[PDB]
Amino acid sequence: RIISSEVQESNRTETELVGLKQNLINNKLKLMNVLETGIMYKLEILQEQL
Amino acid sequence: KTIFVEDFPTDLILKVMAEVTDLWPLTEFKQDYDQLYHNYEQLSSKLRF
Repeated sequence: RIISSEVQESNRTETELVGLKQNLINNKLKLMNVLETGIMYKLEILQEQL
Repeated sequence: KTIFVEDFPTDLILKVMAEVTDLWPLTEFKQDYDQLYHNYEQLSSKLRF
């Protein structure tokens, strides 16, 4: 009972938190993509044209 | 590279707004399109000849 309801349930919650961590990391990578190769690239081209 | 709306030809913008008035034919929009298209074919077309 300790293993299932407490230890393995804690393991499941930890795995869900790790999945959320990976999703946040992926979102961060996408945001740096939209920033550097995007919004700052757009800033560079806008500054070039200006 | 970024391209402004004005870089697009005036005829295409006029066609877009004509389509807009086709899908929203209410009397104020229709009259505005009539006036603006008359100004088109008068001023810009006179300039075109």
